[PDB]
Amino acid sequence: SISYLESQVKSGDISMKEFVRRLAKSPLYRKQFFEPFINSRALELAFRHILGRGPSSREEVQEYFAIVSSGGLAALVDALVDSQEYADYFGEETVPYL
Amino acid sequence: MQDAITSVINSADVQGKYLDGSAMDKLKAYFTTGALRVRAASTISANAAAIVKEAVAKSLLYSDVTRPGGNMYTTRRYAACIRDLDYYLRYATYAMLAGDPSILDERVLNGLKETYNSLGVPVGSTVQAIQAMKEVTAGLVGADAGREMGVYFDYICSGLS
Amino acid sequence: MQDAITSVINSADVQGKYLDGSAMDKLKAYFTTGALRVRAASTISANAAAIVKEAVAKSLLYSDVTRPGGNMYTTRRYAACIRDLDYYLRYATYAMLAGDPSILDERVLNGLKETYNSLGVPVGSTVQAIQAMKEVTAGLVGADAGREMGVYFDYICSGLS
Amino acid sequence: MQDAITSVINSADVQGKYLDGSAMDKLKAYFTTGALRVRAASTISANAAAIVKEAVAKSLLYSDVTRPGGNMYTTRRYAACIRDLDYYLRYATYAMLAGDPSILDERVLNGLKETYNSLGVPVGSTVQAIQAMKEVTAGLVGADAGREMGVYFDYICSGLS
Amino acid sequence: MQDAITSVINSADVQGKYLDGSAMDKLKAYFTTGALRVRAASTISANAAAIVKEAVAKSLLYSDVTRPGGNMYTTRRYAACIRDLDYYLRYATYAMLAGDPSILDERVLNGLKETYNSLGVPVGSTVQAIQAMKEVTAGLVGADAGREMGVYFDYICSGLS
Amino acid sequence: MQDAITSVINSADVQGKYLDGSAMDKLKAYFTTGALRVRAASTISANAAAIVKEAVAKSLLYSDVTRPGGNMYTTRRYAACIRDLDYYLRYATYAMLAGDPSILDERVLNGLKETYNSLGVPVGSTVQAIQAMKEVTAGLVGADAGREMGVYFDYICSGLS
Amino acid sequence: GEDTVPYERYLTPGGYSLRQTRPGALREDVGVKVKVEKTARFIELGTSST
Amino acid sequence: SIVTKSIVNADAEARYLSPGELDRIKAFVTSGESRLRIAETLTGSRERIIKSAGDALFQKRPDVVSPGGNAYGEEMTATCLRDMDYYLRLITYGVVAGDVTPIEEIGLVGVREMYKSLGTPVDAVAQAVREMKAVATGMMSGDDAAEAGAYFDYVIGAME
Amino acid sequence: SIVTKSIVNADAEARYLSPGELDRIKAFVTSGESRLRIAETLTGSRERIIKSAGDALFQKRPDVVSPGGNAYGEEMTATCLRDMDYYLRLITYGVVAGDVTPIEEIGLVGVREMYKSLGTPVDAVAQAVREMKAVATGMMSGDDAAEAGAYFDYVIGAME
Amino acid sequence: SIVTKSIVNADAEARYLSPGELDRIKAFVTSGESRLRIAETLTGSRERIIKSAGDALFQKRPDVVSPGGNAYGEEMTATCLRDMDYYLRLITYGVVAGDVTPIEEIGLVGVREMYKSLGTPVDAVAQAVREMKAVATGMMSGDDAAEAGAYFDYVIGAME
Amino acid sequence: SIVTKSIVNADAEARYLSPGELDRIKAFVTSGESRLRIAETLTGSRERIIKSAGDALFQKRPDVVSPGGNAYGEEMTATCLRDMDYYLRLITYGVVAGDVTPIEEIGLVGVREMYKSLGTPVDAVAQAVREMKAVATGMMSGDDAAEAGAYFDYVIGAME
Amino acid sequence: VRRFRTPDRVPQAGDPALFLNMARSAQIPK
Amino acid sequence: RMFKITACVPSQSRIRTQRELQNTYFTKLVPYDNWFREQQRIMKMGGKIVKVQLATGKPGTNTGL
Ligand SMILES: CCC1=C(C)/C(=C/C2=NC(=C\c3[nH]c(/C=C4\NC(=O)[C@H](C)[C@H]4CC)c(C)c3CCC(=O)O)/C(CCC(=O)O)=C2C)NC1=O
Ligand SMILES: CCC1=C(C)/C(=C/C2=NC(=C\c3[nH]c(/C=C4\NC(=O)[C@H](C)[C@H]4CC)c(C)c3CCC(=O)O)/C(CCC(=O)O)=C2C)NC1=O
Ligand SMILES: CCC1=C(C)/C(=C/C2=NC(=C\c3[nH]c(/C=C4\NC(=O)[C@H](C)[C@H]4CC)c(C)c3CCC(=O)O)/C(CCC(=O)O)=C2C)NC1=O
Ligand SMILES: CCC1=C(C)/C(=C/C2=NC(=C\c3[nH]c(/C=C4\NC(=O)[C@H](C)[C@H]4CC)c(C)c3CCC(=O)O)/C(CCC(=O)O)=C2C)NC1=O
Ligand SMILES: CCC1=C(C)/C(=C/C2=NC(=C\c3[nH]c(/C=C4\NC(=O)[C@H](C)[C@H]4CC)c(C)c3CCC(=O)O)/C(CCC(=O)O)=C2C)NC1=O
Ligand SMILES: CCC1=C(C)/C(=C/C2=NC(=C\c3[nH]c(/C=C4\NC(=O)[C@H](C)[C@H]4CC)c(C)c3CCC(=O)O)/C(CCC(=O)O)=C2C)NC1=O
Ligand SMILES: CCC1=C(C)/C(=C/C2=NC(=C\c3[nH]c(/C=C4\NC(=O)[C@H](C)[C@H]4CC)c(C)c3CCC(=O)O)/C(CCC(=O)O)=C2C)NC1=O
Repeated sequence: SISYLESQVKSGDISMKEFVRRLAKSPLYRKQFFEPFINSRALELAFRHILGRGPSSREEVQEYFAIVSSGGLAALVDALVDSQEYADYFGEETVPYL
Repeated sequence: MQDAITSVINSADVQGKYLDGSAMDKLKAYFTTGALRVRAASTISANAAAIVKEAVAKSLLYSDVTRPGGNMYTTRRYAACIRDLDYYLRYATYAMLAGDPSILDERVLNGLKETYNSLGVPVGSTVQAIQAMKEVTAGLVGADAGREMGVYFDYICSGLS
Repeated sequence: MQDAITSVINSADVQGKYLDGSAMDKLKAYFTTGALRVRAASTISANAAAIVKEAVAKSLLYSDVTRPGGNMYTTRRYAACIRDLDYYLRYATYAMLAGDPSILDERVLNGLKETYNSLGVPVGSTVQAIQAMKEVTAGLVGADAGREMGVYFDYICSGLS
Repeated sequence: MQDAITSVINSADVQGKYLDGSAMDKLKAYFTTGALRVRAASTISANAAAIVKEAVAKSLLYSDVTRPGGNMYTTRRYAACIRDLDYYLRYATYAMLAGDPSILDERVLNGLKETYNSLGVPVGSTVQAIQAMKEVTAGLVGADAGREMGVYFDYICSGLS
Repeated sequence: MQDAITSVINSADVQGKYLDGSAMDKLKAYFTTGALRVRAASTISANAAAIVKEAVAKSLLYSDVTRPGGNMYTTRRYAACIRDLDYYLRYATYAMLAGDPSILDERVLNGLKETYNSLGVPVGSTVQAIQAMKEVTAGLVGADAGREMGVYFDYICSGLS
Repeated sequence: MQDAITSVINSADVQGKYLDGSAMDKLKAYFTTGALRVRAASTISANAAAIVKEAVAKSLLYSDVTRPGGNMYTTRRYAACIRDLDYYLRYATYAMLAGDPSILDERVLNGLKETYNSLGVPVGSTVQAIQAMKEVTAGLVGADAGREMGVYFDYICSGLS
Repeated sequence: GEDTVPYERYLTPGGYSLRQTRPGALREDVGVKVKVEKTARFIELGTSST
Repeated sequence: SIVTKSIVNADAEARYLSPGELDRIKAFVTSGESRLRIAETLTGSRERIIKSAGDALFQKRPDVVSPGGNAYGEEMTATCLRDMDYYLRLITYGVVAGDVTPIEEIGLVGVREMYKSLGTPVDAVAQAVREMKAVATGMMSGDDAAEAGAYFDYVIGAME
Repeated sequence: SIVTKSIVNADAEARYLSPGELDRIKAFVTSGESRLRIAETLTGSRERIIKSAGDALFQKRPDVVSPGGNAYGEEMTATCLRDMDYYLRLITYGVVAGDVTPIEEIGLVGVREMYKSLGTPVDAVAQAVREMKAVATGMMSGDDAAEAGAYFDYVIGAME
Repeated sequence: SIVTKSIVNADAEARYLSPGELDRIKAFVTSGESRLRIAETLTGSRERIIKSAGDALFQKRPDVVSPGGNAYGEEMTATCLRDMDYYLRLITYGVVAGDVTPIEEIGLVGVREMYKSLGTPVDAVAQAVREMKAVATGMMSGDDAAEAGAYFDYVIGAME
Repeated sequence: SIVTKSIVNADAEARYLSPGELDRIKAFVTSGESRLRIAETLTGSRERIIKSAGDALFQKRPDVVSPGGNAYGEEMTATCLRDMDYYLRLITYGVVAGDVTPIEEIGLVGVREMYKSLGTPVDAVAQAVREMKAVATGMMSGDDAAEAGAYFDYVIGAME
Repeated sequence: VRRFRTPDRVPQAGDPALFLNMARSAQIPK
Repeated sequence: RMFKITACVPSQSRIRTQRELQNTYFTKLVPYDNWFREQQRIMKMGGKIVKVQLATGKPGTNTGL
């Protein structure tokens, strides 16, 4: 477990969306789901873990692999959390769900 | 993902044995080659874009694949090709630093053949591009550092083919 | 493998319906164009080797691909290239006679991209060769028979690219 | 499948050039080493089963892999292991005679990693077995013939790893 | 987040000047104290839970705050208190290693007063707990390492109050 | 976010009335100026980077803010400054096309003062940079298109100040 | 036809792609062109005779 | 190890290895000889380490060997010394690798869940590694004892 | 620096500094004296480095000083030598800090966007740092030239 | 070559090289010096071979150079001499390799299909190689002419 | 060379070699190993020296390759690079001999008369040797670059 | 403590050290 | 570096999608590097930004974030 993220969420100063952002950039997630995969598979697993669905077009995979290619797991989670999609479905309080 | 040290430790642990003299000799071999690995990694980090563009200038430029109908035709396809070659050089540098090609088949060669076969990417032309990249970086860092780069470049070309 | 008649029957059967007026009109269109298809097929069967050798003389001859290093270099590769172009012209004649390109993606375009990508065959140069073959046979059989040949030649070039 | 002569001829032919002085020097090098290659091949053909059984007696015997649970446990697995080691020694002899490792990645290293990974065969233990086979045959045929055997043994171990 | 080196570089860069003799003297002071900082950090990493439990045994145990009505009453509140004290000791170790308290007001003292005031956490009792933690670790690592720990412990107590 | 048409419709709807003659005259004024707005937007889309770099070359270059200590000093700060000026020019183009500055205080001027005051960004220097950008684009697109650009540039400078 | 034992007549493109395009089995024309390897003209001009 | 950690930490960041990480790998490469000497010191005298540490542990915590404890009986005490042998082997692996990712990645992740499923007090296991650390750092020179005690320190810290 | 990078890398992982990172910080702390000597070597002879490197650059790339180039004229050549002075100062900062986070975090992040907004060829700037590296590693001993050339190498690598 | 053919022929049979095949490889290895001498004889005088053989061919078969034939015109006659140069180069390759698998495996497999697609009489090409054989075996000693005429003989035999 | 010059200078004076001239010959005899190392450095990398120096020359002096200049066209540029190859060869001879009497006595006596009869600007040839000197002294260590730059310096000085 | 041997030294089901006591207890004629 | 922002973002899509409710008007610490895309996204959804305040920055530094 990462513990200060648990503290800063239960206090409420850091929102749940920043929690998902900071936990997916955390190195437990990088050990578990970014290290044993190629970026074309880590990308789809990040789509499931953060947005709760698979990539639904080829242009989406083009766009987000270009983002992965520029800036690693950090910019991938940065671009996934800051979409219009994550903000419309989950907002600032709810955990992502499938 | 494991270097020479972690693979030696994993073999001695799967045995359940302590580190005997052969493991000590393997780790001494890695600890002698590590400084050369470090200097070659710095020299390769110096000239990433130059090695990539010289590899395209040797193999892929002025052929049919950059002409209309080729898979390297459009600017999107050219940029993705430069991206793929930068990936091959970067991961060959990582496998040179670790001294073990486990990162290559863990993170490059995992679904690469099926991806390239689904996209329509020519595998022989990209194998020739990786071979020219190997030739350029072996001209860059010398004989033996070029050889210990070319063993992982040949690993990538063998897993791709 | 299905012509215009079998595809119309398959659509009306997958519907489960009888042949209505639109199917009758489609079959009347095919039964009007069929005599022109027959005469163009005879004229193409007349001049197979001439159309193939004029396509090579237009596109592939005196370029780099017949020089050393090209994929059309050796006599084995030249004979296999003439064989591949004869295949493209023969199956384009078949798809012209059927009036449906189902034979092309059933029996030409099935594993052709992966075969050519595994061998190292340039796809753009063979697409230009098929385009010159189309230009020569459209000069041979006229305007509209050349157009109804060129639609299946463009189908082969699109599936190859 | 090509020896040093056929690879030199293939390079000069892909160039389209005649055989210049560097090709003549390469062929003179092969025609000087060929008698040593012949005598080492005869000496290795003398002691195939002895080299194989000494390699198992050095590496694989009395370890965990011949115990229950190991992949060399049963008599079927032992016979298949002796068969695999005889294959490695035979093809290393062929690559020593040709002076080119093209037969090794054409006919040994082609699908060997995927076969061994599908069966559950340990690759490190068989790499150690090939290394002990190399050590035994280099003790058999001498220093320089052992070195020109060990370059292809290292080729097999590198392609397997 | 900046150590003594990064703050010296930031001052010389905001000046736009090169590193003059006063900056060299400051960096020499840090490079003399760094080995003592390293050894004190190892000694504090040895005894994290012991220093925390001795701080609670000195200050917070057997008082009103562990009795009913206190803010350290329940097991959840006790576990969160041990967690908060482990945070204070860990970040004081980090600020001791850096030689600059920028991490403390960046990452501990940022919203800590408002969090503790919203929860109802007593600030004086936790300041006494941090003071007893400082007293215990200064008994652990000696006089001068205890002083250079206590300057950042006093920084945390001053920012909390 | 509303253009002149949507604001006229919103006024007539908040009234609950139909579109009377004054609304018709306002929409006729917008439908006369719209072609000039389109051509000025194309001309501004032509020369985005040139207008931005000429604005920096007029105001911010060779002053104290690009020297050490200035807020435009580092390459990160220079790139962020070029990004901010590109934002101002792009949104001024949008407000010129809509004919209503509602997008400017909806999406530029919303938290911009508090952001710049928290970062330490000088507001007067960026107001002078936006004024020089206005002067350059009014030299680019002419008198009246420059005026209808400068009204929204003055809106951005007034909301920033 | 009752005189010969069979032999492997056809490969798939997967198997041929496996064996031939491996680096030791590879030729050097196979996929992109190779340029001609002449010596430099200033070396050729600097010799002692045509 | 150090090289794995540096490669992964540069790998997530989509960058090459920074030169500071490179001289980190270089310094670890130079200190590998002293690491191998500490490893031979820990490997060659494992019998006396395990024996004396088990003796001092059962002297210190006698209830786990008393009837009612986990390690009561012949085979249970043998399994207890075997678990101590496992942890000394992981200590040797972490000494060679220059980092605690062998120790953590083999025998410290689910150690609480495993020893709770076995019914074992984990504090007594921490005392076992403490006595192993006492015997091992009583066996070496000063800097060698500090470098081995760092990994022993990590194991006892990861217990509690 | 090294200490910042180790603290942050342990900080995201919610753990303390591992002992391998601690001897990394210790080795950097011991090598700080040689780092300060390289820094005095680079600081005291900055005039000759900037002068000779500008001379060799304009000899190598004469089109940027020819009419039509960026650094054409008196004040433009002075600004060009000023940019080279900035990069040598960042080289000195990266030499002292033991890592490239001063160099990257000050003058390498938006360097392409800035030099594209100024109209500058970035390859000629890479040649300027190459000539600065040649003059600087011509000025020191062997290991000192290697340690300074690591950071010069990082700057030219971060250009292209 | 000889070694390729022996290796493949032992390779299908699942056996090693028989000793008779081994002294075959040994005799070819010893005769390689005379093979290289024949190759230098064929290589150094290629201009006169191609020129005189083209002259004797167009004297013998004048219809292919007459209007109506394939090799009519300047560039067509140049391409005809180029095809003869190709076949002399393959003759040199087959002389060095000791077997006709270079010649067959490069320029004799689909030669009928290629020259039928070009519109070329293959008998006139056989006459071209016949005149090349006449000029080449007029250029050497007796056993050298026999050993080169074996490969020239194979090319004319593989034509028809 | 040095020995020729000392022998001739004692020879006109009707005396033997003075002991100072003899330790001059002795010091040159001892420094011959470093001279041969500089000669191998200059010999082995002649392709890159001639290529990069021609590139930098035609970048620096574009009018001689423009139509109207001497080295305009394919064969004229090839002859220009051949003349640069000649001068690099004479540089290697002067490096080995320890004196400039090979360079002067072969390719510097009537150089003005020859290049005036060819129509060549001699200042552009001096720029060619200047770029050759830049590439060559960019290729060596410090004292090696100084010792080679002495002879490069003599060639550019003997031009003008 | 004193019965404890390292787990690598303990013989397993493939090792012939279990039958070694029988191999030294059985008599072999010269 | 982190911005302690306070904003109110109405959705304008909950009527079509019929989802349950997230409470708007949040107060959160945004990291500095992605505060950009976050402010831009709040402007994309049409929500007003009440208060932006730099929390951990110490503004005007060049290294050390
Ligand atoms: C790394 C910087 C950092 C710190 C320090 C931090 C503290 C922090 N301490 C908290 C609670 C707490 N902190 C305490 C601590 C105390 N109360 C007492 O009576 C004692 C005097 C004192 C301990 C010495 C207690 C009892 C709670 C729980 C409050 C509750 O559950 O109602 C909470 C509430 C949320 C949660 O427990 O997990 C936070 C965010 N968060 C941070 O990010
Ligand atoms: C880190 C391990 C890793 C690799 C290597 C990788 C490769 C990879 N290369 C791709 C595309 C590509 N790769 C190429 C490359 C080539 N085509 C050619 O003609 C040349 C022969 C060759 C370059 C030398 C091209 C042209 C595309 C684009 C295909 C398309 O856009 O249709 C794609 C398709 C999606 C996307 O472009 O962003 C992936 C996932 N992904 C990974 O995670
Ligand atoms: C000529 C090129 C070539 C090679 C090399 C080759 C290998 C090959 N080895 C195999 C099995 C095997 N190979 C091994 C060998 C080993 N396992 C171990 O534990 C040892 C480490 C190692 C021996 C040193 C074993 C035990 C099997 C049998 C697997 C089984 O029966 O489950 C199989 C499975 C099918 C069969 O046994 O007959 C193939 C195809 N095939 C080829 O065409
Ligand atoms: C689309 C509406 C919109 C605007 C305008 C906007 C501006 C904005 N400008 C910023 C920074 C900046 N803006 C400037 C700009 C300037 N400083 C100067 O000295 C000059 C006078 C002036 C440029 C003309 C600089 C230098 C920074 C970087 C501050 C820093 O990195 O510390 C930041 C800080 C975060 C980041 O860089 O990426 C934001 C959010 N954000 C928005 O969403
Ligand atoms: C410490 C990090 C840092 C850098 C790098 C930096 C660069 C910087 N370079 C500038 C100009 C310049 N820099 C150059 C430099 C060059 N042009 C060439 O042709 C050469 C290749 C090259 C130098 C060798 C030139 C010519 C200008 C003037 C551009 C102009 O006037 O349009 C300016 C604008 C004027 C000023 O305020 O100085 C900045 C801010 N500022 C920084 O804070
Ligand atoms: C190394 C194996 C090899 C061979 C043989 C080869 C032949 C070859 N011969 C060609 C043409 C030709 N070859 C001939 C040769 C002849 N016509 C005559 O009447 C004479 C009997 C005879 C020569 C003595 C002519 C006339 C053409 C031109 C055909 C045309 O223009 O239609 C061409 C087409 C143009 C080109 O790319 O060169 C090829 C590829 N290529 C090869 O790679
Ligand atoms: C070893 C002493 C030595 C030297 C130097 C030498 C030079 C020499 N240079 C020649 C031509 C030439 N050399 C040049 C060279 C140049 N023109 C330019 O613009 C450049 C500045 C420059 C070279 C970088 C050119 C253009 C010619 C051809 C002159 C002509 O064709 O009229 C020729 C006449 C053709 C020939 O036989 O090569 C001689 C003899 N010969 C010698 O034995």
